Amino acid sequence: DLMESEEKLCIKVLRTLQQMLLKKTKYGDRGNQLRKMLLQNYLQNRDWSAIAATQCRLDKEGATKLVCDLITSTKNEKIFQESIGLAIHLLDGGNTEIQKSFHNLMMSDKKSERFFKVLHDRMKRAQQETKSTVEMGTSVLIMQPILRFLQLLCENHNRDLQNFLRCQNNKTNYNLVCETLQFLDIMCGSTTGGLGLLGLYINEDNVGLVIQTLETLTEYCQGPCHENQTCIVTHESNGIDIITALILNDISPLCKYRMDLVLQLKDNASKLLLALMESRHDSENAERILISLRPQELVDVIKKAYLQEEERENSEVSPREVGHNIYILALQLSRHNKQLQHLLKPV
Amino acid sequence: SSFLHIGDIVSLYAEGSVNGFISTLGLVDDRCVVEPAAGDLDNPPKKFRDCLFKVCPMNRYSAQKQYWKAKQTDVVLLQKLQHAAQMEQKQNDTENKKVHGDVVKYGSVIQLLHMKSNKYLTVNKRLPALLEKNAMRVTLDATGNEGSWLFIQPFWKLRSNGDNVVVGDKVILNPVNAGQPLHASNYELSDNAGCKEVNSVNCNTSWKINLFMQFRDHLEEVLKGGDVVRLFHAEQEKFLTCDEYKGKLQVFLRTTLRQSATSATSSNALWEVEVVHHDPCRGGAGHWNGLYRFKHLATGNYLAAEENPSIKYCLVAVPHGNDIASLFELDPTTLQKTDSFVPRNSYVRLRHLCTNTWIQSTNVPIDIEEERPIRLMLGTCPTKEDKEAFAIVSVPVSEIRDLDFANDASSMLASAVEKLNEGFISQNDRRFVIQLLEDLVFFVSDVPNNGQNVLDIMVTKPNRERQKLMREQNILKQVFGILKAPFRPLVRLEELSDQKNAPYQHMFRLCYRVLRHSQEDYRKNQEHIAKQFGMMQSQIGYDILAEDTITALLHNNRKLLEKHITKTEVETFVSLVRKNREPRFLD
Amino acid sequence: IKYCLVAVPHGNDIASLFELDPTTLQKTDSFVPRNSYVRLRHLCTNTWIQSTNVPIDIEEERPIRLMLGTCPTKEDKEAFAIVSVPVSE
Amino acid sequence: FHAEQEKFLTCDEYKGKLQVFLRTTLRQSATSATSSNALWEVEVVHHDP
Amino acid sequence: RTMVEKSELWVSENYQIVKGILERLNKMCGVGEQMRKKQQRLLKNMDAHKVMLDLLQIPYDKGDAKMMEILRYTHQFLQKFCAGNPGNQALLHKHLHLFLTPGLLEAETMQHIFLNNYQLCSEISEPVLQHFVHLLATHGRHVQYLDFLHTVIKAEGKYVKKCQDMIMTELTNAGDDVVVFYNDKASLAHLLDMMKAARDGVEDHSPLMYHISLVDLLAACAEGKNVYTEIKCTSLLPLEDVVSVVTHEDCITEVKMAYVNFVNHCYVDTEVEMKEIYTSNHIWTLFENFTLDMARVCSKREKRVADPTLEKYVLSVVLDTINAFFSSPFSENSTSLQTHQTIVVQLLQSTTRLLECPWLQQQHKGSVEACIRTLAMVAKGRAILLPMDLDAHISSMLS
Ligand SMILES: O=P(O)(O)O[C@@H]1[C@H](O)[C@H](O)[C@@H](OP(=O)(O)O)[C@H](OP(=O)(O)O)[C@H]1O
Ligand SMILES: O=P(O)(O)O[C@@H]1[C@H](O)[C@H](O)[C@@H](OP(=O)(O)O)[C@H](OP(=O)(O)O)[C@H]1O
Repeated sequence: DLMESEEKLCIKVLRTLQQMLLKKTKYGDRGNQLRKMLLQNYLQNRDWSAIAATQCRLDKEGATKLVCDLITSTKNEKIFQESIGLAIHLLDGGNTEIQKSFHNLMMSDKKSERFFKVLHDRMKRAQQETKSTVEMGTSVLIMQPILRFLQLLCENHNRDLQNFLRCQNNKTNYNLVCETLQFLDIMCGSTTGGLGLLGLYINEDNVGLVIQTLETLTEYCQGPCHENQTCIVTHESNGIDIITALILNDISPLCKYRMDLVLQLKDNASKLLLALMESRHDSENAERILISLRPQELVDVIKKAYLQEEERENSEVSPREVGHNIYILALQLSRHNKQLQHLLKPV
Repeated sequence: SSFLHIGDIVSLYAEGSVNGFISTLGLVDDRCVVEPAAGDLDNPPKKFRDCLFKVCPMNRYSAQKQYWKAKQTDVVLLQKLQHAAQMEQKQNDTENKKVHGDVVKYGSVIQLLHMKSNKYLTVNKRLPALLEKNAMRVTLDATGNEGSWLFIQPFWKLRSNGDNVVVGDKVILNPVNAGQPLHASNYELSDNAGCKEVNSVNCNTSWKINLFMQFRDHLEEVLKGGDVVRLFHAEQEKFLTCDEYKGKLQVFLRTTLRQSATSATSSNALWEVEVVHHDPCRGGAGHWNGLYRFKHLATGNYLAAEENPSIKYCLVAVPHGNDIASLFELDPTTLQKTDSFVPRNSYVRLRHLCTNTWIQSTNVPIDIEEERPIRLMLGTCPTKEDKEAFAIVSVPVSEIRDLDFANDASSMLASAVEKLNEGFISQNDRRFVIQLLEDLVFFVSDVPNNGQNVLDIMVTKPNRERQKLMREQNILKQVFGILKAPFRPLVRLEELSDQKNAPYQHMFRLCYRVLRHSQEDYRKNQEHIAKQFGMMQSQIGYDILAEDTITALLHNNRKLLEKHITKTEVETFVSLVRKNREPRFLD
Repeated sequence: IKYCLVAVPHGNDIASLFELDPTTLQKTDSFVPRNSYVRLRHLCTNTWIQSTNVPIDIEEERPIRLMLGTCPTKEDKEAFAIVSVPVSE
Repeated sequence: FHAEQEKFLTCDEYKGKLQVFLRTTLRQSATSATSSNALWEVEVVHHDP
Repeated sequence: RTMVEKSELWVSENYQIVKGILERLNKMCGVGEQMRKKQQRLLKNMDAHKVMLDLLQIPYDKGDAKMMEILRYTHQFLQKFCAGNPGNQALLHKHLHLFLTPGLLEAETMQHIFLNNYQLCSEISEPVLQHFVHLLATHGRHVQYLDFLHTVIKAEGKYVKKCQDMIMTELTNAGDDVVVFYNDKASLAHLLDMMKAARDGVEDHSPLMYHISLVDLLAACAEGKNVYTEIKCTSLLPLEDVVSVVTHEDCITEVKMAYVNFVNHCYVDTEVEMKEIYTSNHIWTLFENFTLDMARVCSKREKRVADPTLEKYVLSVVLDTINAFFSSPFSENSTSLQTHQTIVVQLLQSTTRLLECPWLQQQHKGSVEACIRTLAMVAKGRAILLPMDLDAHISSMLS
């Protein structure tokens, strides 16, 4: 109610809720002393499990409804960001209760169309800003928490929420999966990037956002959810070309000075490609991927990754592990393509 | 009434400050102007081929823009950008083919392509219009860019955004980038009389879309109005031609000594077919039943029949085609499909509607006085002879565009020659002349312009058609005029080495390179250039590349060497070596 | 301005007759669609309606009445939309 | 409704005689300016009265 | 601020108060140098800049002729809000987008914002320069845009290579509308005609001022031993036209100084060899004109009269040009300098005579002495004949 007039008060309340949900923090010897003294003066009389219990408590209080209503009816960027952060904190850890509450609120609420419309408008503005610039703009920055929130919304392989995100039972339906795919496609340079110039577009600045977008795509695809895989594979934007180019091509500028980010990006891309055909007996997706993903280039990439183990130094992802993931992907793709199957055979 | 579709050929008629059709000054000139006195909706301008535009869908220029930016200011990066630009062009072509025929809705993005020049109309916000300062310049770009995007917004409140555009509706063209609607200003070009500039500025101008041809009718397998064709007499194996014999234009059949009659193609033999329609501004595919008119492309006169001075009637050329006499009708020489469209490259018989007489070729020549008469007379006779049939052979659009470019280049080159003769040439005029010379070098070389040095171009195989065009359109004469006039006070050969004369040196080198390129593997061009051997010799000894042209001309040409070398040439060589004592002259 | 639009008591007179001309393409002369722009022409005079900027209440401080009349020529801009009114109103 | 002038056709008694005119409205939306005097009835001419 | 929050009333009573408040604020904002700093800090603390900027955003009609004067004061205040205060310049640089609008008054504030601030000039983004160049091309030819372009090139003495290169790259693109030059005979005659009306002084904002500012900017942007801008600017203004316009009898000191600076920074002081300068009889006519100017200055001073512009021209640019020409790696070769020797002796005698005059202030005497020294080294190598009296006088200072 107070957001209409006391916007600062609403922001403060949201931040206080987020702090309550957040874990304890140490503030130094003096800070600890003051905290203990204040707690004793006031409170004279008296782990993921605790966080989940607090999340359930807040949901019972109506935190999910509060954040949804604020996002729907907020015209201030700060309030929207605070609401998105609070929603992320509530969904932290992939709690089933919070996801079910979100789903029920979206279904029962009459403004679900408005909620998804606001999300879709933010996404389109972010893509437009990314196209125009190609630091970070405000839209591209706010897209990151939105993607994180959607990923937590679809975490733990929840069929109902993934389907709801892909399509809604409203007069106007906004698809978030295709919007995320378009955002990733535009970040990477579109056809120009997919034609081997992807390295120029990708930089350490946007590498984190690209990785987050790829992880969100994998979360959408896994489960497996055949509809999401079909939409991503057959999308007109041809983002699968960019996904394939990520693995096939090496980002020269970023890799030259920072290689761990390259390793994480390639690992995420390989995981996404594997998720694209988790349980797909039909072969059209495999043919579409093979069109962008050449057999000889794929086997060459795998062989290079195996011998790239020296790069594991100061790296959290083994190049051989990424090579093994790409090898599994190539094995799955082999049955459709005879040349790939023949190449994958050892000497 | 029909909805406007992508790919339709239409003409725009401004009805704002000045009412008239929008056209372009010429192929070599990128300026776009409106001529109110040329004509109106009731009476379209005579040169209607210059006022036709095609609607095309939106195209992508981001990769091309990046490539151009890279060119302006590493090799692997440039190659990658070039490849990306090529892929973008292919994608644009594929998308344009896909969206062919889709209806245009108000508020959508469309592009206007000029048929004659094949250049997109573009607005450049950065550069102000030449005549009007507060406005923004509008020009024509062959490749195009983001400035070519326009919004076809409604002009009538009865039409709203999202509604289909209907032919004949007045609309507003708002550039996407500049954002200011096109305007037919009242400023009058100084060089051209009766032409008013068009510029991007706020106004109330309304553009009326008149449909000339549908997207479906735009196919190359059918005869259509405005098409350029040649009339070939199968029985006589001669091409119909129109030319000035003594002081009057006459229509005849020319005699060719070539082994293949069809190979004897000349600019004077080009005709334009106009389908008679109730709407003056409408063309479209023709019919056997429908009437036709033939217009001389070079002169603009219309074929007609007049009383024979002495074979009852004579084929002649008349200035105005509005007269009923110009009307003609086609009769098939073979079976036809239920009076369907006239097929391309189809034999036909021409009959005069007014006189109801069939064309016929007579063996009486028109130039008996000449040693070898080549002009054969024609006339209309009441009877019909199946043997006397004229085949209508289509001419590719590229050939017509090349001919138009050659004519425009010749005109501008003659203007530059006149300026040089006057003794004063402006810097901008000199830059335009140099640019045209480079364009002509690329035109004759038939090599795409990829930033290579103009003065260093090698051709694997010459194009005979281009060289014949250069010789026939008098471009070589203008080149010789430019080579002669400056030296003959304005500039001196000895002073050419001066930095101040560097642009003049570049211009002369370009002219000599054009001369060298034109004559490669061509006897007639070689003789025509060798006719100026004295002039070429007079310029030897200076860094003008004349020595290379002379060597190429006199290399491995025994007959040419015998004919075009006399005592005076050797005397000139001797005098030059005496003046300089230069061994190179002995060589 | 050769003729003036006015109101007459009896509609039986031939003068009251009017005809509609579509402002856009129509389906083989099918029924007139609801909420469709049209142009009104007088059958007897064969003149098309047009709106003039000359007011009728110049004496008033803020004239609000604008005159209409039929002219021989047809202007595509001068079109009257027929907007339906709900029966409940 | 006159789209070009964005005015509604009206008939009213000016001084002592009925006149047909277009009214001028100060409202932001012309279509919203709906009045009873602007209502007309359409009669299709038919052989059967 | 309260009035600006409600500006619909005045956009009579709400105009006089506005103009009075603005006039008072401008009047008491600046005094001396230290009161100015104190007032700047005080106004910054209480956030006067936000209020002043808000008043500039009020939607106003194109032509008022009364409220315009208000904006004629507001901007002036912002000009005094940054004088010698880099922090203020950074503060108002965040809202720089509000100043990217066609106009002339905003140009002065834009120039003052980037005045003597290297951190801003070196980091100026391309869109600002593009905006200014396109305003020059389309809106018109005005000296304010040229002044803004000039101040950004050199900040805190250091030259910004990036801006120097980009201004050259974008200025040469537009011709006959931005870079207007008079090289043709008709253009030269027109230039002389317009100049002849400025014998008593060049009128401010006149086309001659625009040409002078353009030439000065062109010379300045190449004052970094650059190899790209130096060669690029050589084609627009050839040496022949420079000599022709500098040697004319009816020539004012401003254009002469501009051309000498151009031929010093763009022709003489260069990183690559230029054929025209050394292998041509062009700079020697300039040296003859320099000797004539030296003699004219000496005579004028003898006549108890002096022209400050002529003194500056003869003591700042000519001496630097002479020193640079005779103190370059490509000049010691003297492939063509051997042919001409009399001009060197004439310059040496003129310079030593100028030194002999007692009115020479100490500040600029060093340049004259350096010119004499360089001419002495050139003469020793060239083995040119020296007069007995001149030789003795020079040797008096050689050791
Ligand atoms: O075989 P060659 O020696 O090349 O000579 C060609 C041909 O035999 C004719 O002389 C002429 O055709 P017409 O007499 O019909 O004009 C033609 O001119 P063209 O190039 O202008 O066709 C010549 O090029
Ligand atoms: O915005 P407000 O203050 O409510 O005033 C309304 C409107 O601005 C006009 O005064 C009037 O329309 P016309 O001048 O076109 O009659 C309308 O009358 P209405 O209710 O009779 O439409 C008013 O209700």
